[PDB]
Formats: sequence, C-alpha cells, structure tokens
Amino acid sequence: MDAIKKKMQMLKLDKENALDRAEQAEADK
Amino acid sequence: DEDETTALVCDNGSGLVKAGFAGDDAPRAVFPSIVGRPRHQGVMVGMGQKDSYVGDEAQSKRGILTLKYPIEHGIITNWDDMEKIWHHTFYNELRVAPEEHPTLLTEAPLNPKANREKMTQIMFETFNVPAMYVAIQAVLSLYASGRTTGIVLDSGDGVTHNVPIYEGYALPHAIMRLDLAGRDLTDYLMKILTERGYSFVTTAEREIVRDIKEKLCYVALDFENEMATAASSSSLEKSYELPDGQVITIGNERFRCPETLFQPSFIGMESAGIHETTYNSIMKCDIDIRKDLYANNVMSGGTTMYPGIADRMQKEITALAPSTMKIKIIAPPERKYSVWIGGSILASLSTFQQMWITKQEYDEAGPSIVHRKCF
Amino acid sequence: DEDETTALVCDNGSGLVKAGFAGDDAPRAVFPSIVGRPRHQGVMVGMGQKDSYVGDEAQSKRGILTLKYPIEHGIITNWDDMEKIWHHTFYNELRVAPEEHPTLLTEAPLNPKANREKMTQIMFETFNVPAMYVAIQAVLSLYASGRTTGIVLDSGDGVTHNVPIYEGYALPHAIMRLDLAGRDLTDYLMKILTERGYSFVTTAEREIVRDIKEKLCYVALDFENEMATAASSSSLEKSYELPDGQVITIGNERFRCPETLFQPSFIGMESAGIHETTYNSIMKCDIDIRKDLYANNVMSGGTTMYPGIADRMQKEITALAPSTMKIKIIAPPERKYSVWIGGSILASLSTFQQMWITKQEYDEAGPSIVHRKCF
Amino acid sequence: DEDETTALVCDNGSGLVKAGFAGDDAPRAVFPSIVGRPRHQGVMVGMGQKDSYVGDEAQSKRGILTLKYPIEHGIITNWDDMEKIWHHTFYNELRVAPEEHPTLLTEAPLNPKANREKMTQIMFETFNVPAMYVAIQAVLSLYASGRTTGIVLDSGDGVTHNVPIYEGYALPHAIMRLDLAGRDLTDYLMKILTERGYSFVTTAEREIVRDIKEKLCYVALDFENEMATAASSSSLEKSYELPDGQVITIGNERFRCPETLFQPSFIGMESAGIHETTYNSIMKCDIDIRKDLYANNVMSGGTTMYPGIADRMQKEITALAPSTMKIKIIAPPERKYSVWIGGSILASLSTFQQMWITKQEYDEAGPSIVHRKCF
Amino acid sequence: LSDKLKEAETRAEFAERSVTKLEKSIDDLEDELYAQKLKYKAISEELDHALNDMTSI
Amino acid sequence: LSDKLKEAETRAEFAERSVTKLEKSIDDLEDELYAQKLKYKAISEELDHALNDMTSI
Repeated sequence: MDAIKKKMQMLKLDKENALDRAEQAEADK
Repeated sequence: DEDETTALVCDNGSGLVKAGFAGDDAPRAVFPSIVGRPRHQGVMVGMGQKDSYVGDEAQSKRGILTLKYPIEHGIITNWDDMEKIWHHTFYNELRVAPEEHPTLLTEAPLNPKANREKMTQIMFETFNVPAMYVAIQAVLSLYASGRTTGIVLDSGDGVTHNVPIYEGYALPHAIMRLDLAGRDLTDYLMKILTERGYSFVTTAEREIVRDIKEKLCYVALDFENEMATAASSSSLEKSYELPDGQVITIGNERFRCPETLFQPSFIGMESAGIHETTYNSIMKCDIDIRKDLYANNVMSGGTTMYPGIADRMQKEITALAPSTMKIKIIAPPERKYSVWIGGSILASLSTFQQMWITKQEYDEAGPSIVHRKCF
Repeated sequence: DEDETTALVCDNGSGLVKAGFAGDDAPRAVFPSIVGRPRHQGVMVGMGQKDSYVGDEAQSKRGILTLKYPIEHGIITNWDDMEKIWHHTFYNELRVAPEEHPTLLTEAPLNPKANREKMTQIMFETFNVPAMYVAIQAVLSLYASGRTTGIVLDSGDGVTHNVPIYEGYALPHAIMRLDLAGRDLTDYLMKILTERGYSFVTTAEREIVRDIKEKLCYVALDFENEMATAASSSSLEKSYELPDGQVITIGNERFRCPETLFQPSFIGMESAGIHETTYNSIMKCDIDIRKDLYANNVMSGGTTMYPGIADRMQKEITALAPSTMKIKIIAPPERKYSVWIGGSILASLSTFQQMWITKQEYDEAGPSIVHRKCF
Repeated sequence: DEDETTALVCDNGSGLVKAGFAGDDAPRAVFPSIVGRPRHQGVMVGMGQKDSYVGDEAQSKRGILTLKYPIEHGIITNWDDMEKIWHHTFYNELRVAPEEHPTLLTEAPLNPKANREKMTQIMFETFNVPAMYVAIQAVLSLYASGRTTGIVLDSGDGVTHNVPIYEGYALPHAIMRLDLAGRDLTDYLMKILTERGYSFVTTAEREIVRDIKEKLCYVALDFENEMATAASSSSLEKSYELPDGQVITIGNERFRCPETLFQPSFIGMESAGIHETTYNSIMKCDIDIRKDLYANNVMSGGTTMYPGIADRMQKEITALAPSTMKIKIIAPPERKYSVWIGGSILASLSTFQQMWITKQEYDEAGPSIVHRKCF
Repeated sequence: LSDKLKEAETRAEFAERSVTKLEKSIDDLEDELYAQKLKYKAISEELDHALNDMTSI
Repeated sequence: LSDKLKEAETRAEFAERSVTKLEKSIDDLEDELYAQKLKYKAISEELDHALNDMTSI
C-alpha cells in the first residue's frame, strides 16, 4: 500500500500538526 | 565518464557502501562492504579464480567464500580490503577515478581518529586523489533532512551516535555514543531463529539472516501487545524463502529482534534503549535548546525504516519528556541513504570549497592533517 | 530398587546417556543413545528376535542391525526412540519407575525450544513423572567443578556450545555456538582411514572408528611438529585391533582428527576452532568479567579426554589473550562425568526444590512451561 | 596415430581401460582390465600359446583361461597386470612409447593413496615416462560435461564416490563414498538367474552375465509398477543368446539387477542407493552452493547407460530435493567415456603444463611424491 | 530392420529432441510458475503485512 | 539390427512416451500453471487495481 504509506505519513503529520496547533492555540491562554 | 571535476561522495560503513557524485540526490550505486576469499582447495585447472572477490562479486561467488567486512562498527581496520572496495566502487560502478576528482568520506562525531587518518592516507597515497574531506555523519544527516537544529539518530549497521546539534553547532557533551546497532540485530536474530529450530552460524547463514531481517522485521508501537499476539497465533507469522529452497516461518522473532533497539538487554547490553539516549541528549542541553531539539528528533541510517520505529521512539520520548512542549520524530523516505545525500550537499556547497585538504598540504604534513583540517 | 524418592539424573546426548540417582557421585546406567533394528531376512523360526534393540542390546546384537541415534547435534529428532532408551534405562538398569522420581534432563543454552518442551512432554505423558526439570549443562559442569564462574566447554558428540557463566548468572550474549563436535571428528577419521586403505561406512564400521578415535587419538601441544615426525616414521604409529582379529595401523591421522578442533576447515567448517570460540566467550563479556573467566576455563563433556587437550587449550587461549593475565584450565579426572555430577548436585539441592515443574503446572500450561520455569 | 609429443591419457577401472592421445574427444584404444591365464594341460606342440593373455587377447582365447582383473573397488591390487595392460595398450594398439610422452592417470579424491603411488611408479619405472600427473575423476567428468560446477556420480564397475565440485573447488567433506558398483550388480544378476535355472559361476559364465547385464538391463522408472507387469507377463522378457546357441530369457530380473542402485540391500549393503548418496553429497555442501549443484547433478562413468536411469534418477533426487529451486540431472553422451574425455581436456590445457611431476622430481623423491604434487 | 531402425531412431531421436525441448519447456514453465507463485505470494503477503502494520490510515 | 530396433523401438516408445508424458505433464503443468498464471496476476492485479481505489478515501 504505497498510496497509504505516503497518505499515512501525510495525515499523521497533518493531524499531529493540526492537533499541536489546537492544543497550543488554547494552551497559550 | 563525468564531464566535470565533481567531488566523489562515499559512505563506507560496516554494512553498505553508498556512492555517487556530488550534486546528485542519491548514490548511483549501493553494495555491501565485503571482500570475500575462498575457503576451499581448487581441483580443476584453468578455472580463473580470484584470490579475493569484492562487493557483489563476493556475494555472487559466496558459496565457497568466507566474507569479511573491513569496517568494524564504524572504523576502518582492514584498509587493504577497503582499497579494493573503493577501487571497485569508483572504477567498476561510478566509472570515475579519484585522481581526477576530490573525495568526501564520512564518520560519526566520536569515531576514533584513526579512521579519519587512515581514510585520508589511502585516498591520497594509493588513489592519488587531488583532495580529501572527512565529513561528520551527523552533519550530513541533518543536511539531507533539512535541519540546522535537531538530534541525529543514525541507528545503522555500525553504531548509534545520538548527537544534538543547535543552529549548526555541536553540543558534544550530550552525545550518547551507543554500542547498539543493525549488525547486532543480525546476530541476535540468528540466535532466536536457532531457538525456533533453524540454526544459523556461518557467513552464508548470516547473509540469509540479514535478508530475513531486512524483509520481515519491524518493531511495532506496542511491543508487549504485539508479543502477546505473535506468541499466541499464526496470524502474525511470516514466512521466508531461503536460497536453497528451505522455508522458515518466523513469529515474534520478527519484532523481538528489532525490539533490542528499545530493550538492549536482549543482547546483554547495559542500555536503556535508543529512545532514552535521544531523551537524555536533549535533557543535557540548555532549556532554550531543548524546545527545538525535542520537536526535531531526526532519523538517518538503517533500522529507522522499521514499521513502528518513529512512532515507538516518539511515544517513549514523549512519555519521558515534559508536557506543553511538543515532541516529534522526523523520518523522511530518504532513509538509510540520507547521509550519502548529505555528503552530496556538503561536497557541493560553495562554503565548503575551502575545507578540502589538498594533495600538497597532505604530503607536507602526512595523514594526521585530517585531524586539523576537517573539523 | 532405590530407598528414597530422589530425582534421577539423565544426561542424554547425541552420543551416550549417563543416568543415575540424584545425591550420588556417579551414573549407574550408562548406555549409548542407540536404537538398533535388524536389516536381514530371517531363516530360522522360534529365535526370539526383537523389532528393536536398545542401548547395550543394540550394540551386543549389532552384527545384523542398523544402528541409529535418536539425538543429533544436541536435540531429540526421534522421541519414540528416546522413550525406548528411557524405558530400558529407567526400569531395567536403574530399576526405577519415574512415577516417584522427578528426573533431571540436560540441554545446551541455545538448544531449540522444541527439544526442551518435547522432553518435558514425554516424561509427563508417557512416564507419568510427578515433576520435571531440564538443566543447563554449563550449570551442572560448574557445580561439579566447585565453581560459579567460568567458560564451559561442553565439547561432546553433538555441539560445542562455548557458554560463559559469572557469579551464577548466564552471559548469553557471549555464547558462541559451534557446529563442530565429536561426531564430526569420527567422520573425518573414517575419511582419512579410507586414504590409508581402510574404508569405514557401515554401522559396524562406524562404531569401530568411534572406538578407534577414543582409544588412539590425541592433540598434543604442536601439530606441525607432531605431523612432521608422524608422517615420516613408524615410531609415532599405533595399532588398533578390529573385532575380527585383523588390525589397522594409524599414523598422523591419530592427531589430524582432533586437530579439527583447532582446524575446523578439515571437515569443511567455517570456523577458527574451539580456542577462538572459548576466547570470544571470555572476550565478549564485560572487562571486569573477563579476568575471572580467563582464570576459569572449564573442560566438560566428551573430547576433553584427548591427551594434551587441557594444556593445548590453555596455550591456544593464552596466545589470543592479553599478556600479564592468567589463563587457567580446570580439567579434573571427573572430566565428562561432570555434567552428571552437577545434575545430582542440582536435583538434590534444597534451594532448588521449588524449581521442579510439578504434574499440575504441566497440564495447566502444557510442555512449553519448561521454557518459563527452569531458568 | 600421433604426430606430436602430446600427453597420453588413460582411465583405469575394475571394468575397462580407455586410452588415447591428449587433444582428441575419444580414446583410440579400449581394452578390458583383464589378464587371462590357461587352466589346462597342453597336449599338442608347436601351437604357440601364451603364458598370459591381455585385454582383447584374454577375452578372445577365454574358453580355457581364467580371467582376473587388477583393480578392486577403485584401487590397483596387481601392479604387474596393470603394467601388461598399459604395455599392450600403449605399444601394440596406440603404437606409442610413453618414454617420449607425459602421461595422465585418474582416480576419485578418496581413492586410497596407494593407488596414486602405484600409477606414478609404474609409468616412471617400467615405461620411463618423462612426466606424470594423477587427476581427479570428478574433475575430468566435469570437463567432459562442460561444467565447473556439479556433482559427479561415478557409478562405475568398482566403486561409486559421488564427488561434489563448486567453481572448480573440492568440497571433500561432502564426498559420500558408496560400496555399490557395476561388478556387484553383475553378482546380483548371477544369483537371480540361478533362481531361473541358469547357473553362472565359472569365468566364461561370469563374462556372459556381465554381457547380459550391459545389453538387457534397465533401471525402471517405477520399480513396483514395472515389476507388477514384468512378473505377470512374458511380453516383457528379453531373450539373450548364449555363446553356445542356447538362450536365456530374463523378465523382472532385467530391472531387479540395476534396481540394486536404488536398493543396495539386494546385495547386503547398508545403503539406500546412488540417489541417496547424490542427495547426501549435496546436502552437506554449503547452503549457497546447493542451488548450483542441484541444477547440475552429473552422471559419469558407466551403469548410466540404463535407458531407465535418466528418469529414475531425476525423479528420486527431485523427491528429496528443495522446492522453488530447479532440480536437474545432466546425463551427457560423454558417458562411460567422460573421464577419458575430461583427461584429454585437462592434459591438453596450456594451464596444465606446469602441473606435471617430472622424471627428475620423481626419482629424487620416489612415488610418494604424487601425494604432494597432484592434489 | 535398418529402415525400421532409422525410423525407430528417428522416433527415438525425434522424441529425444522433442523431449529435450519439453524438458526445457518444463524448466521454463517451472521458473514461470515460481514467478507466478513468488509474485503472488509476495503480493498477497506484502499486502497482508502492509495492511496489518499500516492500519492507522 | 533386431536388437538395435528393439532398443530403438523401445526407446522410440520410451522417448515418445516421455514426449507424450511430458507433453501431458506440461499441459497438465501449463494448464494448471496458467490457472495460477491467469489468476495470480489477475487476483494480485485486481487487488492492485482495487488498491488504487481502496486507498481513495
């Protein structure tokens, strides 16, 4: 699943980054 | 066959030899650092037959050869076999001659100085290279990944280095050089496959196991859970076909081997694992450094290509690390071969053309010159 | 016929079986690990005649039997034949029923899991043993020798395991399993006796050559000088009497055989020999361990009875070892019977009664339990 | 006829002697390895009549001669008869005096050393040959077959050695010598033909059965199926005409003779056969050798003439051999003559002209020199 | 018998030449078979494993 | 000639038998082999086809 290997990296990175942003956006107060 | 005096770039490790020319984005060819020799008495006349075979020749004729690797966990000791590996790499693959090109080789930051001196001596005295430059693998690993700041996790066949770099500067007191590597995993797998009824002790058997590892192994995000199911059901087993037609079915050994990276005690090593060395190399750095290093743990070298390895280390580092702060592993597809790419990047920088040892300075000073000229 | 419910000790190898009662200093039943079967068509009737013969029966009637060994290179390949060896050893010679005598069996540290669990299963399901234990030969060798530390060279018929123990703890990362053993030395002798005009291939012939090896062969301290004279004069020849009254006279083959221990290439093995493996078992242990293992190099099992071997080994390890350091070999006359003696010591030890797997735990877990309970 | 001082080549077994001049593709003379002697009292005078007859003379006048051969199960036991055979073959048939030509003689690698010493001594002392070499029969079989790699199953008259060679190198630890050959197959047939009512015990009679075997027998692809039919129907009997005009018909006995190659128990041997040794020699070769030897198992020598043997052997080996791998038997036209042909190929190589023992080195050292100079 | 022999030898040699070709066809066929099995195996297994490890997307 | 004919005829039969035995084992090979050949690639091929779509999420 080559399509997945890369889509997997894309989504894990994009969600982790988006989540890191969600958490910081609130956490910064 | 090149139309410019581009530097040659080569990573001559304990595993593979990667080579190409500066300015490319990949080695042109990769083969094992092997020089093989017959372990049998010849009986037929007019059979040709070499005293020694190199690289792919050594593997192709291996049925009657004992195979040796000149580089021992990152250092060159058998320089004569390496002269043969370099000659093969340059002339029978890249079709270049060092005499017409400056050459860049690389080593870990805490690699014994003897390695850099011997590599310099041979390229200048037996290949007549016009210039030399021994690069740091950590420098090259971050160039290839695109960082000036981060931890180099170069977990390949020889040694794991674990070095923090900040804004292009070394933070050397925090380097955790560790005697845990892909080479130990091959031998450990031979021993746990012996437990399953398939003993492996010879060179051919070692090359078979290295192939099993490279094709079947992974680490997994949760070891104990993966272990519990692999140890209980055939659903996590994978077969491997041996060169002679035998088939080996492998279960939890498929990950128990690689898990040694997180649990070094499996091979008798006094270590907390690669995730703790990464963690401590950051924790020993100042707090205005740590915020950038935890977010940039960077993979290079082999074993970093195992499924679950970036997630496994990020999870453990995150568990050990403080909250609020973000912890991340950078693990690009240009894995295992990224240090070569970094070599191309360094070799081709305009800011690097003053860093070369020329074959003038070399003869006036001798090979010890590398210790003062490169870094 | 015994007066106590003492565990039996049964060191069942690829060669011979040494069996007896724990708490004593010697085996009481010693048999070859042989099950024999007739290979001829009967003509007379009312001659008795068994389907199979075991132990001494197998050898006494061997003139028309093909003789097989149920154990090969450290493991049981034919457990039905081992049940036949065990039934005879236990009930006819030792004159004991395992039902009231738990029984200790032996194995090498990296021996396949399947062998340790199959031995456990037969004793619990065929002999109804109340409890079981499978011991490490290295442990037993060190108890017999009065040590908790040393390298056990268990150089018997099957496998040489080269296993270090320090302060009673295993140092498994340093075990050097070697595919060179007494069975190979016998085969080598059959081939070089063929060179002298005396081919040996059939069962009677295979048993003769093993007996020749045990009686005539040696290593001495200098192969090349011993060969220079053995190959030049009858003064180093020794005659062996064959069963039919004929004789064979043997020259340098007398030492060329066991020399395979120092020169494995003689049988096509990719190895530097038993002294290299002994050395690596010491060298691969931590630097503050090495000194105690150098001083406690322990001979155990078969082949330890070749003249000159205890000193030959001390010399060969000393030659690889650092200077100043004292290299010492432990080689008592209780050589080869030391595994049995240790089995007696361990089985009867009060500190080890909880180490026996009972026939409760066995049925709840199955035979794989031996892997979790014995060590 | 020869117009150059080329090497002479001569293969000598317990069956026949093949000889000719190096550089050809066939012997120019072939004689039985036989010296005949009269066993009767002469009454007429002026009748000529020899004390001894050799080769074709021995067979042509055999009606009153006892016929004996000098070579037993691979070795020379009667050097005087070999000198007569070579004297006749070289001087009367090939019309060459070895005094002016180097000579190449052959044996398999496990052949007892006395054989190589006698071959060397006879040619240097009774023929005054200027040079000698003793070559390996497996080496010559592979040259004749167009191989450097393969296993030579030399199923000749005396002994079968089944010698594996890889890239022109010996793998001596894997030579599985077998005490089964064409001479034993003849004996089996004499006993089974006795059961049919035809006793064959005297020299003329022994020669007849050997001739019957060579012309009437075949292996049988499926022994049991061929026997079920051959034992039930006369349509499978082949009629052989005896020298006196009488005939013998042979039914399932026609294949039960060569079946001994797959059933050595037929002559009392403790072996499964030629396919078992084919399998064991390869089984003991290095795991990275096996694939090339399995795809190139080589028939050599006689008994390979059986039009049943080509399929019988590949079926029997394929059945034991690994999956995935191509399993193949080479059954070349250079059969029954492959050693001589290989001898010509070796003897005529420019790379072989430095391999000769000269008649200088020979006299200084004596015939034991062959042991150091040839292999 | 000579003509019958030449015909029988033609048949034996025809067939021997033909069987040789067929034996070659088998050797090639088996290599093709192995390729089918090996590629199939590799594909079915690379997917069972790719999907078993690549489960989180 | 009679013996050579019997041997040649026997060999004509054995060689032709080997030819029809191999033509048959080859057909029986190839035919069963093409089944693998046609389904291992089609199964794996359709699996890969499906993968392009399986991964469209």
